[PDB]
Amino acid sequence: MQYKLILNGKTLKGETTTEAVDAATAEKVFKQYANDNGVDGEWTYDDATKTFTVTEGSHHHHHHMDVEGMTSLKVDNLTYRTSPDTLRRVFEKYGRVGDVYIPRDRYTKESRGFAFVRFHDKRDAEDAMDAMDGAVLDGRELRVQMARYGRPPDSHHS
Repeated sequence: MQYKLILNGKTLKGETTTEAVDAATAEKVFKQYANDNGVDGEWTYDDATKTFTVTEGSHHHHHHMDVEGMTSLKVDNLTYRTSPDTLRRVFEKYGRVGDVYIPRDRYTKESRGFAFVRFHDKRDAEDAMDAMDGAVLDGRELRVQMARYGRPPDSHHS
């Protein structure tokens, strides 16, 4: 039986198989592989796919002085060729983004170029706002700053 080991480790994330005569035999070889590489994840075996999953996220609970989340980011100098999916795809790399609001203003087709992106927590936004201030989505480095505005009035309707 060729068992698949799902390396969901902090060190690695890969897949491997061994021709094992038994699940107990397979898990040993997987344990060797995991232990040698340096992943100590929650051993969970799935019979359906015959896979051994070691889930190792490693977050702990010692680090947390955070307060408020759902921070919005402000991207400016934004190109009008930018689609909402575009920023969402980029920003989600820097942090856990929930949704993005790239306004589609047809009143000023060339005046204000801005968009908003809404992240999980400030922790996610910090990496994003700092990084993407100077990020090129196509032919423009976006002006990404932290937009901690309280209550979007949305009164920008011409």
